[PDB]
Amino acid sequence: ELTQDPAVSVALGQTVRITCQGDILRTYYVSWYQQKPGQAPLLVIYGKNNRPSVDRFSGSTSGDTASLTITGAQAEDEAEYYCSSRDRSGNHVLFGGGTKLTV
Amino acid sequence: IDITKLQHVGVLVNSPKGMKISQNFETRYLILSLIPKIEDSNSCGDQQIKQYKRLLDRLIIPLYDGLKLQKDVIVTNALGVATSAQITAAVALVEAKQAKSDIEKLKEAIRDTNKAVQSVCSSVGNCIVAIKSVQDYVNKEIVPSIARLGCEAAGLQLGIALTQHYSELTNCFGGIKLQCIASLYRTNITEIFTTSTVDKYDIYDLLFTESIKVRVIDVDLNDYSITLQVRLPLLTRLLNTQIYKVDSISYNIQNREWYIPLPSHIMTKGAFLGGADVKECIEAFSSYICPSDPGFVLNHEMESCLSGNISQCPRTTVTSDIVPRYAFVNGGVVANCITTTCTCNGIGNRINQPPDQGVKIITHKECNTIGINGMLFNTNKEGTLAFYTPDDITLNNSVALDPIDISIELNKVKSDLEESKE
Amino acid sequence: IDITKLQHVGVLVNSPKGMKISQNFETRYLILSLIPKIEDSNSCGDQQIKQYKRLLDRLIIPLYDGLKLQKDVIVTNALGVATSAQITAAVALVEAKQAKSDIEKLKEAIRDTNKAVQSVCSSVGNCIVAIKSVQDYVNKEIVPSIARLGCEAAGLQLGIALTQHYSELTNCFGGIKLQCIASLYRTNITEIFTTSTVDKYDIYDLLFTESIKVRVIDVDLNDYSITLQVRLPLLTRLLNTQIYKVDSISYNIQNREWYIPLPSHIMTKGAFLGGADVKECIEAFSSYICPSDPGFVLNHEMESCLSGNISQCPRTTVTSDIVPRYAFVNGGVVANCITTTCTCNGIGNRINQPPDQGVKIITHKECNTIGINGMLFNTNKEGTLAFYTPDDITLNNSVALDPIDISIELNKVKSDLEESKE
Amino acid sequence: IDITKLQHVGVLVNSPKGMKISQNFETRYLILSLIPKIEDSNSCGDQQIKQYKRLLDRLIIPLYDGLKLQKDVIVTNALGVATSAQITAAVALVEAKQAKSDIEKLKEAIRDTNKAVQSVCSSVGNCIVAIKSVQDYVNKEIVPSIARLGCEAAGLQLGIALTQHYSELTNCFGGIKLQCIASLYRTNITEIFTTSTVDKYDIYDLLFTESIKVRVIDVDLNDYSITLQVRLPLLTRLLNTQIYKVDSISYNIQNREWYIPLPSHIMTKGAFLGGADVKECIEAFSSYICPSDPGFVLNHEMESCLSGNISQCPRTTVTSDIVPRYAFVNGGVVANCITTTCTCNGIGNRINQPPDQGVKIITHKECNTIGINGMLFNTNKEGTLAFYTPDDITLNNSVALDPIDISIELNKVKSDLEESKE
Amino acid sequence: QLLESGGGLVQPGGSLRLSCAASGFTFSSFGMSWVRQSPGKGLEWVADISHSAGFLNYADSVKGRFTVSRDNSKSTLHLQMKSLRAEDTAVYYCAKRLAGLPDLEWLLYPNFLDHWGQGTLVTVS
Ligand SMILES: *[C@@H]1O[C@H](CO)[C@@H](O)[C@H](O)[C@H]1NC(C)=O
Ligand SMILES: *[C@@H]1O[C@H](CO)[C@@H](O)[C@H](O)[C@H]1NC(C)=O
Ligand SMILES: *[C@@H]1O[C@H](CO)[C@@H](O)[C@H](O)[C@H]1NC(C)=O
Ligand SMILES: *[C@@H]1O[C@H](CO)[C@@H](O)[C@H](O)[C@H]1NC(C)=O
Ligand SMILES: *[C@@H]1O[C@H](CO)[C@@H](O)[C@H](O)[C@H]1NC(C)=O
Ligand SMILES: *[C@@H]1O[C@H](CO)[C@@H](O)[C@H](O)[C@H]1NC(C)=O
Ligand SMILES: *[C@@H]1O[C@H](CO)[C@@H](O)[C@H](O)[C@H]1NC(C)=O
Ligand SMILES: *[C@@H]1O[C@H](CO)[C@@H](O)[C@H](O)[C@H]1NC(C)=O
Ligand SMILES: *[C@@H]1O[C@H](CO)[C@@H](O)[C@H](O)[C@H]1NC(C)=O
Repeated sequence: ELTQDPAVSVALGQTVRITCQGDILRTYYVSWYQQKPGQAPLLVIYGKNNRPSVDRFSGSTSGDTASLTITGAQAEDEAEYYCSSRDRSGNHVLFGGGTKLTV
Repeated sequence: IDITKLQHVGVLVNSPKGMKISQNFETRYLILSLIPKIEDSNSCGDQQIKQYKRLLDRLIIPLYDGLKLQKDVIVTNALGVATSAQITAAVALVEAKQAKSDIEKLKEAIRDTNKAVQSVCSSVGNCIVAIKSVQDYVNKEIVPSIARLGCEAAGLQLGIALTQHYSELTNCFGGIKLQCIASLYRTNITEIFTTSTVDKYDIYDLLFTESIKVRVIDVDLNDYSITLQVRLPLLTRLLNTQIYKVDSISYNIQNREWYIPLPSHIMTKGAFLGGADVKECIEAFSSYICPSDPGFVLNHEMESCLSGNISQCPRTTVTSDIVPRYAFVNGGVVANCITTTCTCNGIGNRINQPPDQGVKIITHKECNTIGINGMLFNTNKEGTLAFYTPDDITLNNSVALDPIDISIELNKVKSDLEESKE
Repeated sequence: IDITKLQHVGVLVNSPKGMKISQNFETRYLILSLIPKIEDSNSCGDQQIKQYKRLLDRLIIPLYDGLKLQKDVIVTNALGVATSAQITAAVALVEAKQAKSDIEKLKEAIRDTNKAVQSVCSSVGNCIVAIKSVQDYVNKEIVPSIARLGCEAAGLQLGIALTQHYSELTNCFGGIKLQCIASLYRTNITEIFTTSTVDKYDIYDLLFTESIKVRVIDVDLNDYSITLQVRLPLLTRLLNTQIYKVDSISYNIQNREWYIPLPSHIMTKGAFLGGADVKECIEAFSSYICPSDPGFVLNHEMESCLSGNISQCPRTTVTSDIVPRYAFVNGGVVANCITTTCTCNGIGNRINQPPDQGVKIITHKECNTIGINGMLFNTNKEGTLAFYTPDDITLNNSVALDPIDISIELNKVKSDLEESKE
Repeated sequence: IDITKLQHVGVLVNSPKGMKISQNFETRYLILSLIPKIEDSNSCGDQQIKQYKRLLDRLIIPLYDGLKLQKDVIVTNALGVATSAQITAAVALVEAKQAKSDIEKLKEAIRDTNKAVQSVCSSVGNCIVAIKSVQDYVNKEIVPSIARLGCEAAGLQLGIALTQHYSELTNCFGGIKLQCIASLYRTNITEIFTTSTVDKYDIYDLLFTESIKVRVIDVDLNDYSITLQVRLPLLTRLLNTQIYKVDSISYNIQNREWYIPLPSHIMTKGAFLGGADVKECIEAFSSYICPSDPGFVLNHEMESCLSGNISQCPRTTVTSDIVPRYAFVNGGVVANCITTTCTCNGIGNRINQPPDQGVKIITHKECNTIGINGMLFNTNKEGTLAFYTPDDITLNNSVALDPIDISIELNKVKSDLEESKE
Repeated sequence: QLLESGGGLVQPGGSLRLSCAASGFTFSSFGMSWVRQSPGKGLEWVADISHSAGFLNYADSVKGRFTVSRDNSKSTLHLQMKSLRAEDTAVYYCAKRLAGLPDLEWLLYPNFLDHWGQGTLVTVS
């Protein structure tokens, strides 16, 4: 399955990048997920586009890796990121370990 | 290719042009749904017009089942025998199964839609496309249907529509070329099947893709649907590939008509000089769009003839006026003035041609007015090199294209051979 | 040509027929206005009559504009090459220059003319005739629809009329033959060309003219008109030229089947003994009609066989089922009685055939009842029999129409020759 | 035929199949009536439909009925000239005379009533069936005369249908093949002639009889009826007959690609080892169905090649990619590995043939997983067995299929022999 | 769009039936999906449903031990639980795929889960 950084922390501002790599994403879009601990996850980036509710961050897909780039730090972003993709065959979905983030 | 010193023999090289090849394909998957969707009550004639369609596809579900040779139970890791014309044919069909779980997922959705063309897809480049049956006109007849007030007397317009569509079908389905599929829906391949480098198309590129062979890979009776795996091309401008069309005229020898039997086209590709069979390629303004590399090597004679040394060319004997006797080489005119009258300037000034010369080049403005067995013209330039008269071109290789003459001649060659040994 | 004494080998010449050639074509001009006309009020079907015509028009004008690469830049009275066939069909394109006045003058009048066919001629030859497509049927649709059209009994009625029309229009406008040009409008050639040129052809003659080719010379995108330069024929009976159909039967040598490979037809023209072609030609009750002079020279051995000396015919091995092995000459029966059962005056009374001889002729009521392979027939009374020259024919020109056979043969002719030098 | 030891030269005999011929023919009389039947009111003035056939059948009566050769006026206990093929055809016409009286008996009854198909029979081997043009479609649209409350839009619906049907008629009437007679009426051949000689037909067998030519014997312009003498075959299974499909592979020599030019199919009848044809035949699951015996004798070289004597086989140079160069014979791939990239168990393990051997035999006992110029395949277990160590296999039989090349080569042969005695 | 019903308390080897109702949501027109989240781990994949009941895709421990049922009539999504053991103690979210009939462009992607319901509790003792 696809993997990513276990966790990362920054100060209260500047910008933040979250990585993602695996045997997938070479020919498949990415769906980055955040959930505030204790709440249901939310979608931020489906395909290359962005959800309107999110502007603030759009991410960047690469040849073999994915990367979601976010800027600033507020009462948001104190939660991990799940990097997900469609299965290689088209049946399942794959989820990586949450990259815990603190401002 | 040597164009000069070649007009004097009757070989008239024509129109240097480029070359393009479809060396690799970007496959897609067309999914035709042969039933339209109606968005108001019912159309009482749907069942009957449905029944007409039942005659066609019911033939196709066993047209595939019981026809597959099962050449690949091995999956691209009792076959009996199968050739490369099928290897590539079904290995590309092996990829259908991996997309079968994907194509079926759309087939569950397009069934309930009311849209003509949908280009839903998974990978970044590849995209499956769904085409309904007559949904284009259905939206243009259900909208008037509010004025006609009925499942019929309204659906009658639908009733004639699908029957006409059925009349359109069974024509190319009775190896289908892409033109037919576009013909049913009045659409065109640049509107639905163009992405990334497969999007920018010329007008000649458009027809070549329509001329490719489309394969049927699945028919579902319940959905009345057909799955088509097309192979959209990527045409690279192959370098140093010039395709010169070649024509021949009646090079005279002692009042008898002979001509040099070159093929339909000739190419120069580095050292490669052999001809071509361009019966399949779509001709462009300045290039040829070929699926494969049609080049086949010529003889040594017909390849030494086209690099000059015209003292090697084959010399057929004319039978029936299929080969011309006069043609417009550049601004000037080249003709076999012994058999056809050239006359130069004066209409009555019939110019003599020596019996040992095949065709007389009329250019360099010696005849500013030229009448070929009548008519009148005016030469311009570049048809010759200062009225270029070559040496006595003695042609040696006289060849006959009928098997009877070849057989008869060797019979004499066989007969005297027996006499020769004593 | 001697039909008699030719049947003793199998070269079995059929009945003579006449010859006709269209030497001097005379040209006429057509104007196909691919649009109907509504007499009084703007209907609700004319909105779509143009839209479905979008596809056909713009696949014509760029294909035509690119088509007419100028081959006669220099006027009558930078070319590359144009063969005699090209320029001969290119000068005919020039003739539109002088007629454009009436071409435009009439087309201006046809802009609103409510007539299916209109003809105005500055000269009866090189005249102009215009056709307004289904406008004749539009004159039939308006009659009832003037009272109950309701946009349904006329709009859909006219819509389906042109939709079916547009379907057929796309078929024969996709170099056209006159049949489509005539059939698509449900009129024959005699009506569209009412002059003193078509009222002279035989009933079996005007069928040939409908097979002639038709060019296109002008297309406009305003009225969608298409201009057609037809080359109507003026056929001459020629003279001393008759077409013999020729058939062969299984000349049997030593129990093996052989036959003489004659062409499908033979013509005699003074000293022009033979060779013929009919695939282009049409045939009347007693005459063939050809655009060209199809006669082509035969081989000297091939021609000498038809000239009377029979011992030099070509002899071909029969493969299978391509040689009749028995045929009915005038008032008689000629057959290979070894291969097929010949019974005389009774099923059980079989005819014996000398193995050395070829086919055996039964005529002059030698057998008042003759049974081919057990099927009794009665010999007629006018038949001609000729048993003279029972001398064994001894054909020696043995030919094979398969290039593999020839190639293998000369390998033996080579392998037995290389050591002959030593 | 031996399949093993023949794969060493790239000849891949397919699976054996049976040979069924149509040795005996039934006989039936289709009596088509191209005019539907309406209850009353002229189908709301549809008689205009009747005019369309007048453009079609009126030319038929002089096309066939007006002019025959009348080859059988002699008793069937000048004639002109006809071959056996015409005679066999002529005999069938005489058979119609015996059953002629029955034809008008049904023709007397078909003119009335409204049932689409009628069948009466006089002898156990000769029944007659009557088919109306579009009567079945008419049988359902008669209710719309009152159900839709209008003769119009029903007669108009009838008119376009016959217009479509007339267009359907004109396709293959513009010889006749029964699929027309089926598809024009869109019907079932099993629903026709209702005979024990047609019920026991396999789908492949039933598909073959759809291809046999249908004849025309009579036309009745008064009733627009066409009487077709349709022939049904009795498909006996000719025993001791094996049909193989044969392919060729690039047996390379010194990096030059040659191949062995076998026919499309090969047959074996006891000792008769000639080729075959399928263009007129039909492919079944386990047999071949043909209306004749396509077997034709091959050359001695090409017959001794397939009997295990493999040194003498024709050996032609390859031109263009028409030879697969690799194929799946049995389970283990055989190919020309110095033209296609051969591998075992991985991309990096390329296979190199010796500079003398041609194609290479690859088996699951030697190569478990094999990829060819890309791709990858595991070798399924099957009958192909090892290299088997054939000795150096020299081929002595260069064969060129260019008439020009044959003519060019013997000119040198003639040149050699002219000086051989000086 | 809101989608959750909740309710579950079981014993190892027992059975349960989770459910979720997509109020204010075109249930029939849009696909469905479930996702499992272990209390000490991240999310993971369990089972998929199409807009109609035609295709059921499961990855329950990468095998078949659960059945998830779609019902367009009442617009509820039901998952059948049975034989829980040592691998199912987690929380469950009812999820709805972004794509659907009006916008099928993303139908081929089953991981574009637009909106997720509140987590439900299951326990393996
Ligand atoms: C294809 O059809 C579309 C439909 O409007 C049209 O806009 C486009 O120009 C067409 N392209 C070609 C190459 O004909
Ligand atoms: C004529 O020139 C060609 C160039 O390819 C050469 O191959 C040929 O041998 C020359 N003439 C002869 C017959 O030597
Ligand atoms: C061709 O023929 C001429 C005379 O007929 C001769 O001089 C010449 O050498 C021949 N060409 C070749 C290549 O032998
Ligand atoms: C052409 O058709 C008309 C009817 O429109 C008819 O009177 C005329 O005889 C026909 N001519 C030929 C040659 O068929
Ligand atoms: C054919 O026959 C004539 C007369 O019998 C004979 O003079 C002639 O030489 C023969 N043909 C040829 C080509 O020799
Ligand atoms: C034909 O060949 C035979 C021998 O088979 C011989 O007797 C006869 O003289 C030959 N005739 C001719 C014209 O070659
Ligand atoms: C035609 O015959 C019947 C109609 O009675 C139809 O069901 C059948 O499928 C058709 N023929 C074959 C060979 O299936
Ligand atoms: C057949 O094989 C034998 C020995 O195997 C060989 O001598 C002969 O040349 C081959 N061909 C023929 C036609 O005998
Ligand atoms: C075939 O050719 C080779 C060498 O070219 C020769 O050794 C062999 O004897 C030939 N075979 C026959 C049957 O003549």
